[PDB]
Amino acid sequence: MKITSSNFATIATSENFAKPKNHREPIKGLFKSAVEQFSSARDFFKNENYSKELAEKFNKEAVNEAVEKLQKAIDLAEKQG
Amino acid sequence: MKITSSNFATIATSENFAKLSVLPKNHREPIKGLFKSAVEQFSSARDFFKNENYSKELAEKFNKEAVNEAVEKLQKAIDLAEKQGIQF
Amino acid sequence: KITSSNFATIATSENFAKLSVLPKNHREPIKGLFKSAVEQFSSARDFFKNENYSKELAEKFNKEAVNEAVEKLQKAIDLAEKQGIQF
Amino acid sequence: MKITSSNFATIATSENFAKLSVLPKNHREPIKGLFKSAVEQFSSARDFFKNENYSKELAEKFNKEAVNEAVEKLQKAIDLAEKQGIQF
Repeated sequence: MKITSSNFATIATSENFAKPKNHREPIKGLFKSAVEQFSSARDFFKNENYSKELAEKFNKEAVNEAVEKLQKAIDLAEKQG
Repeated sequence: MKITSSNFATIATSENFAKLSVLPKNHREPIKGLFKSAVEQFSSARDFFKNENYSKELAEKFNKEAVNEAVEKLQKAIDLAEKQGIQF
Repeated sequence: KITSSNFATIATSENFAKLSVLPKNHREPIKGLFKSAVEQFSSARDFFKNENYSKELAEKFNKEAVNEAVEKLQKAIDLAEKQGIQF
Repeated sequence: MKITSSNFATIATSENFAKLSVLPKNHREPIKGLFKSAVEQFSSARDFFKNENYSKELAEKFNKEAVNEAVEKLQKAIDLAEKQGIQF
């Protein structure tokens, strides 16, 4: 399953999150950390100390990190089923 | 509304969390913190039944006490958001 | 023998704490009576500070609430002593 | 004045409760009532330890949580009295 900024909110779901410890706990933390970073990225547009250009640049770059993380977490869960 | 263990999960959803994002800062941030803390405490409480170092009675006791605390926090989050006009 | 003069000497936190060793059927009733007597005594003079009560009525209420609190404390102490509490 | 569990018994005194009598009428009994309620809640907070029907662990949790609430009550009472000019 590919992961983009646009499908992130429909793959990084509560249903998918609930779906072995040495794979459980890292992948969980990864999935979650992607959730917290994605949400803080969206809040850059609320920061009135950021220019429009800086907030867009930071948003895209942080969102990518949460996307690449979720891509990695899904890929690892899929190698383990 | 009255939060209970039975209706917690129908209310502590990602979509109702996102409803919070329209609020101002001194409201949005504490309400979101309480909401998120409740959700995460409720979820760790589910994990107790998978802890094989817990007896059946200790896991059930722990799960009830943690869910009760999580329910408290969600009730406060909902009450504070509704005072600000949020409709869940 | 409880009187209005010795009430404050006897109705102490220390004496109230002794009641915690009472068995349950006696404990909450005697604790409740002791505490109620203390609240009633302590608040007896409050009508003096209420501008809507004459001072003469305030003094009457003071003495009558005090008298009732003294009887209440006497009952609580007597019942506790019957269960072996030493004051 | 900042109330804590460690200084509660030092501030919640009969001499400080006595200062409340010079309070104006609409503030006096409300603030005295909060003050007395805090003192009662603090003072009885350890009652569950003497109660054979409560686990010692539950009694300790109830002790701390009753104390924390009593501290907040007293703090409110002191703050409201100070706003009316009471010097403790």
